[PDB]
Formats: sequence, structure tokens, C-alpha cells
Amino acid sequence: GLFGAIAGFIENGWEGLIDGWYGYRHQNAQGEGTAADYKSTQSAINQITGKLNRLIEKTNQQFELIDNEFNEIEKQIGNVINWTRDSIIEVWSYNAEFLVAVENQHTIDLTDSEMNKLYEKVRRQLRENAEEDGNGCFEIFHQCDNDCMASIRNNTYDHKKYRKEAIQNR
Amino acid sequence: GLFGAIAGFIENGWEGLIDGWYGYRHQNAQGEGTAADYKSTQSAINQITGKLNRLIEKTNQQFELIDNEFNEIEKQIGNVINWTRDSIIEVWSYNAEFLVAVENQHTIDLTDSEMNKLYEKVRRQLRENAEEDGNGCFEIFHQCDNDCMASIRNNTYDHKKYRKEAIQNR
Amino acid sequence: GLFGAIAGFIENGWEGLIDGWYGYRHQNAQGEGTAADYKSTQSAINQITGKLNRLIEKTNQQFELIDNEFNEIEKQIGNVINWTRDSIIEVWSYNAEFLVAVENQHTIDLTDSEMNKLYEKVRRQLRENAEEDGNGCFEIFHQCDNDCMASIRNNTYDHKKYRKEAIQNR
Amino acid sequence: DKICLGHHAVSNGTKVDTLTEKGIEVVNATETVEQKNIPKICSKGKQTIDLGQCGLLGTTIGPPQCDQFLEFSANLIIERREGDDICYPGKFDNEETLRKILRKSGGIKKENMGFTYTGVRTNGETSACRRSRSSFYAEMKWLLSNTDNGVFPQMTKSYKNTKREPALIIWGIHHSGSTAEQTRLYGSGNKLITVWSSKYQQSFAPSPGPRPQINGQSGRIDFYWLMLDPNDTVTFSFNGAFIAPDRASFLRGKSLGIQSDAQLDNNCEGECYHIGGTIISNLPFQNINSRAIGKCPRYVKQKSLMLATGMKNVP
Amino acid sequence: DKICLGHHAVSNGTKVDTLTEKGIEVVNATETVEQKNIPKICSKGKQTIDLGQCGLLGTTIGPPQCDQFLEFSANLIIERREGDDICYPGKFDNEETLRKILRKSGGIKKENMGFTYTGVRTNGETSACRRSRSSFYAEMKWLLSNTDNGVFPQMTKSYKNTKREPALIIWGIHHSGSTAEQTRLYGSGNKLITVWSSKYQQSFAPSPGPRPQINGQSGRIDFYWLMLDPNDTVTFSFNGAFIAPDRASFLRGKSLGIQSDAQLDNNCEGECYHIGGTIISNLPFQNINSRAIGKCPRYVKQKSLMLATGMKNVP
Amino acid sequence: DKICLGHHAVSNGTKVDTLTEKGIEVVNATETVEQKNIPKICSKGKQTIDLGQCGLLGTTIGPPQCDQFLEFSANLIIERREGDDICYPGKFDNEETLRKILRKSGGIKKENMGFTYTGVRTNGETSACRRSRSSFYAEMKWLLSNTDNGVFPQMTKSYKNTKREPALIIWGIHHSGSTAEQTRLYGSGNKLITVWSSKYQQSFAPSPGPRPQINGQSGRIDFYWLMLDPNDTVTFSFNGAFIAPDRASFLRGKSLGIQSDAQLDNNCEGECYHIGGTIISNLPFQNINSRAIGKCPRYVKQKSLMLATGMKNVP
Ligand SMILES: CC(=O)N[C@@H]1[C@@H](O)[C@H](O[C@@H]2O[C@H](CO)[C@H](O)[C@H](O[C@]3(C(=O)O)C[C@H](O)[C@@H](NC(=O)CO)[C@H]([C@H](O)[C@H](O)CO)O3)[C@H]2O)[C@@H](CO)O[C@H]1O
Ligand SMILES: CC(=O)N[C@@H]1[C@@H](O)[C@H](O[C@@H]2O[C@H](CO)[C@H](O)[C@H](O[C@]3(C(=O)O)C[C@H](O)[C@@H](NC(=O)CO)[C@H]([C@H](O)[C@H](O)CO)O3)[C@H]2O)[C@@H](CO)O[C@H]1O
Ligand SMILES: CC(=O)N[C@@H]1[C@@H](O)[C@H](O[C@@H]2O[C@H](CO)[C@H](O)[C@H](O[C@]3(C(=O)O)C[C@H](O)[C@@H](NC(=O)CO)[C@H]([C@H](O)[C@H](O)CO)O3)[C@H]2O)[C@@H](CO)O[C@H]1O
Ligand SMILES: *[C@@H]1O[C@H](CO)[C@@H](O[C@@H]2O[C@H](CO)[C@@H](O[C@@H]3O[C@H](CO)[C@@H](O)[C@H](O)[C@@H]3O)[C@H](O)[C@H]2NC(C)=O)[C@H](O)[C@H]1NC(C)=O
Ligand SMILES: *[C@@H]1O[C@H](CO)[C@@H](O[C@@H]2O[C@H](CO)[C@@H](O[C@@H]3O[C@H](CO)[C@@H](O)[C@H](O)[C@@H]3O)[C@H](O)[C@H]2NC(C)=O)[C@H](O)[C@H]1NC(C)=O
Ligand SMILES: *[C@@H]1O[C@H](CO)[C@@H](O[C@@H]2O[C@H](CO)[C@@H](O[C@@H]3O[C@H](CO)[C@@H](O)[C@H](O)[C@@H]3O)[C@H](O)[C@H]2NC(C)=O)[C@H](O)[C@H]1NC(C)=O
Ligand SMILES: *[C@@H]1O[C@H](CO)[C@@H](O)[C@H](O)[C@H]1NC(C)=O
Ligand SMILES: *[C@@H]1O[C@H](CO)[C@@H](O)[C@H](O)[C@H]1NC(C)=O
Ligand SMILES: *[C@@H]1O[C@H](CO)[C@@H](O)[C@H](O)[C@H]1NC(C)=O
Repeated sequence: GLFGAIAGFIENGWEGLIDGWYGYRHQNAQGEGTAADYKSTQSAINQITGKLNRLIEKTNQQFELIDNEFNEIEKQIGNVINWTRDSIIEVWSYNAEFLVAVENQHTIDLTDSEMNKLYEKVRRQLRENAEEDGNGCFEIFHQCDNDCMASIRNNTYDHKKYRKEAIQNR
Repeated sequence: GLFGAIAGFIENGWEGLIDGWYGYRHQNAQGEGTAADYKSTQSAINQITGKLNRLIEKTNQQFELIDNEFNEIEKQIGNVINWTRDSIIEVWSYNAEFLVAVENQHTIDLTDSEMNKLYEKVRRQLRENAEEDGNGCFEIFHQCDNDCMASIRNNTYDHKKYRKEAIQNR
Repeated sequence: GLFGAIAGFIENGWEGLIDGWYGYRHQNAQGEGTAADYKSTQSAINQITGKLNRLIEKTNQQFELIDNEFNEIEKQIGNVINWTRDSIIEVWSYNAEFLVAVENQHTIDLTDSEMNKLYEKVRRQLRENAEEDGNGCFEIFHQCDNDCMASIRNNTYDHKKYRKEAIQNR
Repeated sequence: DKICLGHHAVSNGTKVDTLTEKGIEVVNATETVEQKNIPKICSKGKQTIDLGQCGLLGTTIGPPQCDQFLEFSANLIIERREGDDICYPGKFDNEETLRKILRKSGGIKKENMGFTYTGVRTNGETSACRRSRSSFYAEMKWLLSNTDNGVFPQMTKSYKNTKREPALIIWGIHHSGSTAEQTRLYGSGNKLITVWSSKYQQSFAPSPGPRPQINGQSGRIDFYWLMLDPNDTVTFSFNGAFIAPDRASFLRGKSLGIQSDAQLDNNCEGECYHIGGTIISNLPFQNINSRAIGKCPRYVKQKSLMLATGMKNVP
Repeated sequence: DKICLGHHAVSNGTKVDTLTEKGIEVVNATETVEQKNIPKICSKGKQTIDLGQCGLLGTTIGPPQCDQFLEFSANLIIERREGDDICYPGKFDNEETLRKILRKSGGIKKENMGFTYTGVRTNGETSACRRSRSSFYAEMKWLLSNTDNGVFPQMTKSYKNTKREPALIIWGIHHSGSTAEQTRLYGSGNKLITVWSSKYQQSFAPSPGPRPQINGQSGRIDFYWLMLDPNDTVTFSFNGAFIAPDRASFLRGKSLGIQSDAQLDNNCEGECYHIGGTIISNLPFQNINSRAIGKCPRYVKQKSLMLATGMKNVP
Repeated sequence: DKICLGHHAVSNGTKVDTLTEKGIEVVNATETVEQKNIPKICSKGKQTIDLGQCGLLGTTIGPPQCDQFLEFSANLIIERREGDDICYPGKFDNEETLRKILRKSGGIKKENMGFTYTGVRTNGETSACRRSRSSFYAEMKWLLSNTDNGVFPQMTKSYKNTKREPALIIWGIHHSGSTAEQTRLYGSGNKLITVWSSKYQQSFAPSPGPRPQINGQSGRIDFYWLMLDPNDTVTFSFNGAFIAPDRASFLRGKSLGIQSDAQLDNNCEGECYHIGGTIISNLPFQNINSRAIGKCPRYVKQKSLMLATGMKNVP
């Protein structure tokens, strides 16, 4: 991916995370917990759904028979029809392949991006009270209980509250 | 957007910024000021103009009448013409829609990117003398007057000058 | 580029780097050295090769003569053939141009991305023992000999080893 | 101590292609190329006509196998492989053009053209067209000399289209299996048929002689047709070897014509048809039949094109 | 204290679509599908011919409505809905092929073919073709027997093309409204017309009899044509029912032919035309008329496709 | 002290285009539009026939220039600009359709149709078709009256196709250069030729008279053809002016037919051909010849489309 989060600085995914697409894994005095992030999960899902919405949208263009499988039409017109049909088939086969390749590149990149955007949001939240491990983890200097961790996930963590001890705990 | 700057960590735009596309909003002892960044604004504009340049570039391929609205042509050829025309119309309608969707995704992403690139340039400039708020603002530890702020905008701010007091003002 | 590394915060390329696509340039007590990064170079190369692989993949669709350069065919069918051929030529010319433009945008962006991803990997490695210059260089606080530098390149640098002196050397 | 950011994964991921990589694994993906065929003609909510043994062109002239379809209404018309337009052997001029017209006609209704005859018989018949016994095309009159080898008087018959829609007018030229048979049916001498309207003019002469037998017959009846505009008049002038129309056909509305081997099914609903049945799909592409008609996905050469609906899968 | 990074916005943003989202708002956008029609034929800088009542094929044979266009030069040729090729009723064989040739001809110039006649009249005339009185096609000669019911001598006329460009050669076959009229114009007996060149050969016979009246006439004159190569010779051999060419046509250069209802306007410049006027645009796509000709944007089904020319709009 | 991140570059970069920028410089790039033509027909691994002076249709009837190609087998058939189908002047009806059939035939094999003649000569000849002296089409018989101006008896000849593949059947109608010549070759009176099969019927009459001379001749022989289904029978009935087939043609398999000015080269291998030679390429696009045939890149209007194979070049 372009952002190097998924299959990058984050070594692998969690098969146990069955609650969402992106999530948090925390360690404190009271142990370990894993929770899904709703907003990021929903952003990715909705983006992909928008792609599906665009692709399953049918055209209402009718086509009629131009030739005949039971009794062969005149060859002069027959040869032109066949040439034209083969040319159109080549165009659509090319179009389909290119569409799906572009969509797939971008789908992987947008999902990678969304992972990156969540990581970055957390880093900015933990202004100076923590630093980056490098495998997508934040080592928190100050002690941070289940309620402090929930404060990070619910996006209300107050940096200046725990500032003092964290920076002292350099 | 892929970079999460526009409609992301930057909560909204400034309707008052009528001087450019990207800009600076500062607060110091002497009050508040807002100024446009020329280079970033010009980078985005020029990229978009390049897209327009490509799209308004006409082909010089002539087409002639193949059928007749006043007196219907023979049906054998007429049916083939209609089938071929309908097929080509489907191809172009598909092509046009896909083009515009891809161009629009990328246009939003490049504009988001340009915002991100300017933010990041400033952060690297303010090496250790400031830290990230999280709503696209830099809280400067040392006091920074209108001339110091202009030094950031004109891209000549000397980090090591104000280093001492800023880091002391942790 | 979307990531602002290549032709961005990195001012220019090194013509002397004939060993790879991305690399390291270091300065210490023992002098200067330049070495290529294999993994990043290989990631970019392999991505581009994948694009080439897709484009040189021939179709096995045969076409036969529908008209005649030595003795002109009947004009009724001739005019339809010409109209159809010109329409198909327009479609393919459009397709080819759009393909190459999209591929080229993305190729530049993925190469820019790969540069960014390597820079970021190093920054996370040098947790607090160094800070960002701004021209793609890391100013290392602690002294770092050829073996310490190789430890960065081979991706085994221990941050907590040199932590003490580096942070003291703020 | 620590808070870590991550993403979901699965052991059983799905391969897709991108611009940069073939067979990259993702958490979920959907197929964009339809491969599922329904081996039926799904006709729910449509008025269908299954022609069976009746050839579509047969509906206009009426060999015995088309007696039940002389006037039909449909919005879906199904031609079958066993369909035959004729009973006495021969062919329609410009046959595929007429098929294309009839396929989208909405069906046909018939009206008497008002021709009556004196000085000739009207009851030509053949074992090739069987009802209770030897018979002929229901919509046509096989005109003959009153007696074997008798004089066939020079005749002229005219029909004006007084409807606001065009009339489909059919006539036949009979090529006898021998000169002796021609002279017997119609009397000796050169036979000439001339047909005109305001904008159409053509002359016809039989070439009598033995063709290979079809349905027991060495002669041939070749059928010609025109669409007669409102207020235009068709004139037939002839001295024998002429198969006259008794009724004209008028088109009823709109329809889709298909050719299919597949069995009708009034329970499933569909819009895209081909020889092997119905393609029921919301996908933009299909790899079932490049000649499918109605409202269809676009035919592509590829078997599969998987669209990624998830992130890269990293177990 | 603080320095903040941001971007511009507006309250009145414009909706666009992306691969991922329908109706996302951006600061600015431009339309890529042309909907603006100019209800004129913009002909600035072009030599135009507005045919009006003259049908394009009429220019070659010269019914009275085409007297002013017998020799014309143009790079834009406009056919009109009221255009009529004929005066005495009939039709051109392979008519649309000839229209396609004439549309791109750059106009035509005429040359006498040098035929003179003895033993027949040359001044056949009809109330269907009116000048000061009953008249005929200006470029053609209606050949008749010297007297009512008189003998029409077997004749042969030949024309060699001695120019370096092909000659357009037209002739007519006259189908009289009755046998009695045919015998009166040309004398009794079978009429045969044969025409050949080095590579062309065809024979013709009239089928006389009453067609519905057009322009008061129950007969028909059907026109046939060929392009005679340099140094090739066309030969006409006939005994009546023959409408002879007096002059041959030569093509002048290059042109675009259009069909239009729209009024000429010499003040606006344009390259893309259709029935309803001129499409003047730099946009790649148009949704006005799928049959527009000249140098045109590509026709698409969609009404609008907005191209984003700004960032996402966040008020 | 310091560690710096960077990327490679070169002074001599290559320009490419993107969606956003024209002529951006990159480290490396490859062309996607083929401009390299090989001025040869690369035929390695293919059975070729270089027709030269023999026109493809000539192979079926056998003017002297086609004597070496009366039965040929090929998977690549090359028509040449000097190719001529005929010796005595004339043309094939529906000629391009027959060329398309023969181009993909894999070649032809011939079989005697078994016609023998009594009461007429079989040895019509002309200086237009030269072997040791005046001669004729090798596969055909020019049937004539036993003596100058003699009676040509009414004749009928029939051939049943007893093979499992269709038979290509050719016949000719001779248009004499004058009535006097027609009466001399075939005797006086009207000439009529009728041809039928189970599904085909057509009648022919010569129009004698002087055409411009080709190969010294003012007459013409026009050739007609049909594909005779297995078990179908073709019947010819005639009283003169008839060029009879001696042998029927059968198609052998599969082939590609090309038209080329380029010299054969058995050393290079190729799949895409045109007038000027062979396009040998792995690129998806080509700008050499829009009418190239075989397995070819797609023709595009552009001269060059450079695909970037490196990062932006920043010296
Ligand atoms: C082996 C072979 O080729 N045999 C043919 C004969 O088939 C052919 O005679 C025709 O044979 C028919 C069945 O094979 C049938 O018996 C034909 O008779 C009828 C018919 O039913 O079609 C009898 C009808 O009474 C007659 N109708 C009238 O005369 C007017 O209503 C028709 C009519 O004459 C023909 O259909 C017109 O073509 O024929 C029988 O003629 C025989 C003569 O052609 O030649 C043998 O070689
Ligand atoms: C109601 C109905 O159908 N009536 C037709 C008559 O229309 C028809 O007679 C023709 O009527 C014409 C106007 O309607 C016109 O009067 C025809 O006369 C002329 C003509 O002007 O066309 C008179 C010319 O003198 C004559 N020219 C010559 O003979 C040689 O220059 C021509 C010429 O004979 C015809 O145009 C060739 O078709 O005719 C008049 O004939 C009538 C006879 O067909 O039949 C009625 O039923
Ligand atoms: C200047 C001009 O137009 N001259 C033509 C003459 O060309 C033409 O006479 C024909 O001239 C031919 C060479 O130019 C050739 O001599 C024709 O004679 C032959 C032939 O070789 O083709 C002689 C054959 O013996 C004869 N074959 C038979 O009769 C049966 O085998 C054929 C045959 O008659 C024709 O090919 C059929 O068209 O002709 C010679 O006829 C002359 C007569 O048309 O008219 C001059 O104006
Ligand atoms: C135009 O293209 C169509 C294909 O859409 C060609 O029709 C196909 O022709 C082939 C060869 O004649 C048919 O295959 C053959 O089938 C018969 C009987 O089943 C068998 O004897 C042969 O061994 C072979 O399998 C094929 O069925 C037929 N397809 C369709 C859909 O009709 C057609 O010939 C082309 N027209 C021209 C003028 O080239
Ligand atoms: C091929 O496609 C063209 C459309 O490009 C078909 O021409 C269209 O035919 C319809 C139906 O005949 C015309 O509409 C009708 O107009 C008449 C008179 O205005 C009216 O009586 C009917 O109620 C109906 O509105 C339509 O105008 C015409 N369009 C054009 C541009 O000519 C054509 O029929 C198709 N050809 C074949 C062989 O299917
Ligand atoms: C359909 O398109 C083809 C092009 O693919 C047209 O064929 C081209 O016609 C032009 C004009 O007749 C030819 O150019 C001329 O060549 C002759 C002799 O070399 C010369 O005298 C003229 O000055 C001019 O250069 C051109 O060679 C020919 N191209 C091919 C490939 O055959 C064709 O006319 C179009 N058909 C219709 C019905 O419009
Ligand atoms: C046909 O002729 C009658 C004669 O009165 C007229 O009422 C009708 O409107 C005409 N229809 C057309 C389509 O010309
Ligand atoms: C036509 O014939 C004359 C006879 O001398 C000759 O000058 C001219 O070049 C010929 N033109 C063509 C096109 O063959
Ligand atoms: C043709 O007729 C013979 C007659 O016995 C038969 O064996 C053969 O199978 C028939 N072939 C076809 C193609 O109908």
C-alpha cells in the first residue's frame, strides 16, 4: 500500500477482531483488551459500498438480434457484423479489466490510508505523553487504566492532565 | 481524502480566505492574522489546470452521415448501423463516467495531499520549538511576533535561534 | 508527488547512487558513506514490472480483411466499415492515452510513496535519539560510528542503548 | 503501559488483481463477470408466443404448422430450432429483414384484401401442405387455369391500404417442376408477373424444371414482400404461376424476438436471453453468450474479474 | 503562541461524483457534457449551398426546383426537409449511396455528352415538371416516336469519358401509366434498354400500368446511374421508354453534407452540425444529438458529468 | 552526526505525460505504441502461397496465369497488386464475398463434375487467354454450335454434390461483342441460361454489343457462383452464351489471406501483416497501419505514448 501501514509498519492483522475492520489493542496494570473503532471501519465500508453501488448500476440499453443461429445470414453483412462484434468485445474486455485493476489498487490504498489516519489521530492525541514503538504501538509513559484507555478510544483523552508524570517518565 | 487533512484533522475551511487555496492563521501578543500560501495554492491550481488542458483538447476526426432522417435507408444496413451506433454510445458513456470519477477522486486526493504537505513542511521547520495541537495548529512554546510568524510563512524561520527558551518552556 | 518526498522535502536525487533506487547517505567521525536500500528499491521495481507484465500481455483475437486495397468494395458497405473503423480507432486512441496517463501518475506516486515509507521507517527506528533536519536527513544526537550506521541500514539499531546520551545531548 | 493500532484479517482470503500485482489476497471480494445461466426462458410478467414448429415468416402465409399463430399478440416471441416457414418448398426474398421486422412487431393481425376471381380456379393444393388432406398456405390462393392445359386469362388485382399503419403484403412466384407441369397448371406460353406500388416495381418469370425434392416436391414457390404505406396501392398483374395473397398483415405494437432451445418458465422474471436460457444478473459483465439480447450485462472474454471489497489480508 | 494551517471554502459548493461517493461537494467544478445548442447553421468562413426545395439527387437531373443548382460549388451542403429530387414521379436506384457521394463532392460541374438524334422527337414533356408550361428534367431528353403510335427505331448512343476524373452518368426507364400510353409514346412491341461500360452491364424493360398518382401522374421514371472511369465508354441501346442523359456530372472537390431544419447564420463559426443547428463546444462530450456530423464532441447518454476543479468543500 | 535518506537520478531523463502534467521527466520509460515495421512478409513456420500474377478468384476458373495454383494448400495466402482473376475480360458477381471465403479456405482442391457434351463444340478459345496459342479458362468449357451460325441445341446439365463439404460451383454468361458474333458462336435467336439448386434460382440473358477493349476483346464473360450443400444438385439449362464448369472447388481447411507489396522472408516469424510488411511486437498499441490483419496490436492515432518505468527525475 501507498501509506505503508497495512502490510507495512503494522506487521499483520488480527483474526480475533471480529467486531470491526480497524481497532485498538491495549496493555495496562489490569491486563489486555481489544476493541473495534467504529468511525474508521464505517469510513472504509462506506467507500467500498460506493464502489459497489456504481458497478451494479444497470444500463437500460436494449439490444436486438442482428444475425441468426438457425439460418446463416448473407455473408457480406455477416462478415461486417462479426468484425464489429469482435471489436466491441475487445473494447469491453479491456474496459472491464482496467476498471477492476484501478478499483482494486485504490481499494487497497484507501484501506491502508484509513489505518494510517487512525494511527496518526492517536499519535496527535497522545501529545508528548507517549512515543511510537514502530509496529503500530504507542508506549505510554504515564500509567493509563481501563478508563484512561477508553478515553483514548472515545476520543476525549486529556493530554495536559497526565503531561507532568509522562514527560518526567522520559 | 486519502491524507485525512481536508475534512479530517483540519475540521473545516475558511470562507474568509479569499486570497488563496491554502493559508496560515496565527495568534501572538499583537493579535491575529491570516495569509495565503502561494506555492501550495499554485501547485494545486496547476495540477487541476493540467487536467482541464487534457480534457478540452479536441480531436480532429470528422464523421459523415451514414443514414438519413428524411428518407429511411434500407433496413438491412439500417439495423447494423443502429446496433453499431448504440454499442459505441454505450462505450463512450461508460468511458466518460469512469474518466470523470477517477479524475474527481484524484483531484480531491491531490488537494488533500497539498494541505498535508504544507502542514508537514511547517512541523519540520518548527523542530522542537512547537508541537501539534491536532486541529492543524502548532502551539509555539517560545513567543513569536509578527516578524517571527512571517519568517515561518516566507520559509526562513531559524529553529536554533529560539530553541533554548522553547524547550525550557516544555 | 502526493507524498512530497521526491521533488519535495528531498531537494534532489543522487546521480552517484548507481547501486539502487533508494539509499542512505551518512556522516560520522570516520567520514561519509552512501549505500543502497535493497527492500525499497525491489518494492518499486516489482510494482513497475507488474505494470509492464500487464501491458505486454497480448490478446489472441484474430482479425481478417473486411475491405480491399487493390479493388474498392461496394460503397454501401464500404461507408459503414469506414465509419465503424474510425469510431473504434477513436475509442482505442482514447483508451491508450487514458491508460498511460493514469499508470504514469500512479507510478510517480508509488515511487514517491516508497521514498516516504523508508524515511518514516528510519524516523521510528531513531525514537528520540535524533530529529528531522527537513531535507530528508536525521541529525543524530549521540555519536554513531560506521557499525552503528550499518545497524540502521540493516534495521537492527537499538534505540534504548544510545538513549541516555542522545536525550542528554538535546 | 501501551496502546496498539491494528486491523482485522482472515486465514481464508480471496485473490484479486491490481495494476501493480497479480493475485494479491484481500479479506473479501465480489465477482463482476456473470457465469450463472438459468436454463429456462424466464417469462414472468410477459405475454409470450412459443412458435415451436411454426417458422416466424410462416405466420404471414400460413402453412399448416402455423394455423394457431395467424394472428398472435406477444411482447416476447420465441423462435425454435424446429421452426419451418414453408410447407411447399421455397424461400422468402430478403428473409432476415422480414424476421427482424416480425420479431419486434408485437405480433400481427390480418385483414382480407378483397380479391375475388372469375375465369380461374382458386383451390391449388399439394401433399406438402397437409391438413385433412392435400392443402395449401392458409393466407394465399394458388390460382390455376379452369382445366388442365386451359387458358389462364391475363388478370390484374389491386389493393389499397386504407389503414393508418403500413400493410405487409406477400406474394409468390411458382416455379413448376417441369415445363409440362407449368403448361398443365396455367396453360402454355410465357408467364409474366408484374407487381408495383407508388414506389415499388418488379417483374417476375418462372424458371420451371426439377429441383431436388423437399417435402416430396421438385417445384418451388418463392415469396416476395413489401410494406405498403397508408393510402398506397399494390397492383398484381399476371397470367399464371402466381400465388396471390388473400389477407394482408398489420403489426400490433412492440416486442423482443429471441431464438432459444430453453424451456419456458412462467415463474422466473428475466430481461436477457440467449440460445441456452436467461441471464439474471446485476453484474456489469457476463461471459455466457456474446449474442445475448434484451437488457444484458456486457459480454467480456474473461472468465472472472474479482472486485476487492476489503483491505489486503495479512495473517 | 500559535500558528494554524488551513484551506479556503465557500457556502455555495458544487456537487460531483467520484469512484467512492455520489454527490460530494467541491469548491468549484466544470461541466464536461455539452447541452448548449445553437439553433442555426453557423457557416462563417464556408461556402454554403442551401438546397431548399431542390433534392440533392435532383441537382444531377434537373427538375425545375433545381434549375439554380445544376452546377454548384460548396464546402457545406445543406439538405432540407422540403427537398424533392424529382418532378415526374419515380426514384433513383441506390439512392443513398449517390447522396453520400454528392454530399462530399464539393459540388458538381456539367458537360454535354454530345448525343444528337434523328428519327425520333426529343421534347417529351409533362405537367408534373412546370417551367413556363409543361416541361421536363433539364439534364435529360425524353425521347419519343416522331408521331403518336409511330415506330421508334432501334438506337445506340455512346459516350467516352475523356477527362481525368470519373463521370457521373444518369439514365431513366419510363414506366407508362398504361400499355396504350406506351404504344402511343414509343410504338407497339416489346421495349428493351441495355446499358454497358467496360465493367457494367444491365438490361431494362418497362412494366407499364397505373401507379397511384403523384404530381398528377400514374407512370413512373426510375433513374439508374454509374461512375464512368476515365477512358471508359458507356453505351445505351434502346427502342423507346428511355430517358437519355444530355449532360454528365463531375465532382469538384470536398465538402460536408448535412440535413438541417435550422436557419443559416453567416456570423457564427462552427464545425459540428445536426438537424437542430450547430454544436459549438470545447467539451469532450455532448448529449444533444447522437447523429451530429462534422467535428464533434462524442455523444454520451448522460445529461451531466461534473469535473471537479477544486478541493472538497467543508464549511 | 547525521544519516540522510535519498533516491537515484540521471542527467538524461525521459519525458512522459500524466493526468496532471505534460512532459514530466522520469528516470526511465518505455514506448507502448509500435512504430517499427519489418518490410517483409515473415512466414517462418507457415505454408504460404504467393499468388503473384494470379488473382485469388482466378484460382477457381484458371486463366493461364493461375495454372500453377489450380489446387493449392496454404495457411497464409498472399494477394499481389499485379494479380488478375481473368484473361478474357469480365467480372465475378459478388466478388469480395468470394475473396473472403477463399482467403480463409486453407486452399482449394478440384473435382471433375462429369459433364460430357454431344451436338456442340467444347473448345472455344481466345487470344486473351494465351498458353501455346489461343486458349481459355482451364476449369471451364466454352460451348459453341458445331458450325458457324449453327443451331445450339437446348441442353441441361446437372451435378450433385456427393461430398460432406459444400462445393464451390462457377459458371459464366458470355456477352458477345456483337449480335453477329453471338449468332455465329451459338446460332440466331434468344439465348437464355437458367440455373437452380434446391434453394437457388436465377435466369440470365446475354446483352451482346461492343464494350471497350480489354486484352483485345469487346465481349465480356461474367462469372456467377454458388456454394452447393452436400446432397444438393445444381442444374444448368441453356441454349448458348454459356461458359460451363468442368470442375468444382472444395475448401481445404483454414488460412489467413493478406494483401501485400512486401517480399517473402522465410527466416522471420510473424502474426500481424499489412500492405508494407509485418508488425512484430509485444506492445499493446501500433501506429503503422489501421488495416493490419492477423494477431495485431490495436491501432491508435498517436505517434508515441511513453509509459513511465521510474520515479520522477530530479537532478
Ligand atoms: C423422385 C422424384 O423426383 N419424383 C418426382 C415427383 O415427386 C414429381 O411428382 C410429384 O410428387 C409429389 C410427391 O412426391 C406429389 O405427388 C406431386 O403431386 C401433386 C402434389 O400433391 O403436390 C398433386 C397435386 O394434385 C398437384 N396440384 C395441382 O395440380 C393443383 O392443385 C400438385 C402440383 O402439380 C405440384 O405440386 C406443383 O409442383 O402436385 C407430384 O407432382 C414428378 C413431377 O414433378 O417428378 C418426379 O420426378
Ligand atoms: C384520377 C387518375 O388516376 N387519372 C389518370 C390521369 O391522371 C392520367 O392522365 C394523365 O393526367 C395527368 C395529370 O393528372 C396529365 O394530364 C397527363 O398528361 C400528360 C402530362 O402532362 O403528363 C400530357 C403530355 O402531353 C404527355 N406527354 C407526351 O405525350 C409527350 O410529351 C404526358 C405523358 O403521356 C405521360 O406523362 C406519361 O405517363 O401526359 C395525363 O396522361 C390517365 C392516363 O394515364 O389515367 C387516368 O386514370
Ligand atoms: C479496335 C476494336 O475495337 N476492334 C474490335 C476487334 O478487337 C474485334 O475482333 C476481335 O479482336 C480480338 C483481338 O483484338 C480477337 O482477334 C478476336 O478474335 C477471336 C479471339 O481470339 O478472341 C478469335 C477466336 O477464334 C474467336 N473464337 C471463337 O470464335 C470460338 O473459339 C474469338 C471469339 O469470337 C470472341 O472472343 C468472342 O467475343 O475471337 C476478334 O473477334 C471485332 C469483333 O468484335 O470488333 C472490332 O471493333
Ligand atoms: C460469423 O460468426 C459466427 C459465430 O458467431 C459464425 O457462425 C459459426 O460458424 C461456425 C462454422 O460454420 C459454426 O460451427 C460449426 O457448427 C457446425 C454445426 O454445429 C459444425 O458442423 C462445425 O464443426 C462447426 O462446429 C458455429 O456453430 C457458428 N456459430 C453461430 C453462433 O452461428 C459465422 O460463420 C461467421 N460468419 C461469417 C460470414 O464468417
Ligand atoms: C434505426 O434507428 C433510428 C433512430 O435513429 C430509427 O429511426 C426512428 O424511427 C422512429 C420510428 O419509426 C421515428 O419515430 C417516429 O416518428 C414518426 C414521425 O415523426 C411518428 O409517426 C412516430 O410516432 C414516431 O415518433 C423516429 O423519428 C426515427 N428517428 C430518426 C432519427 O430517423 C430507425 O427506425 C431504426 N432503423 C431500423 C431499421 O430499425
Ligand atoms: C473508406 O476509407 C478508405 C481508406 O481506408 C478509402 O480508401 C482511400 O481512398 C482514397 C481516395 O480515393 C485513396 O487515396 C487516393 O489514391 C489514389 C491512387 O493512389 C490517388 O489518385 C489519389 O490522389 C488519392 O491519394 C486511398 O489510397 C484509399 N485508401 C485505401 C487504404 O484504399 C475509401 O475511399 C473509403 N470508402 C468510401 C466508400 O468512402
Ligand atoms: C389517406 O387518405 C384519406 C382520404 O380522405 C385521408 O382521410 C387520410 O388522412 C390519409 N392518410 C394519410 C396517412 O395520408
Ligand atoms: C486516357 O487515354 C489517353 C489516350 O492518349 C491518355 O493520354 C491518358 O493518359 C489516359 N488516361 C488514363 C487515366 O488512363
Ligand atoms: C447425403 O446422402 C447420403 C445418401 O445415403 C447419406 O449417406 C449422407 O449421410 C447424406 N449426407 C448429408 C450431409 O445429409
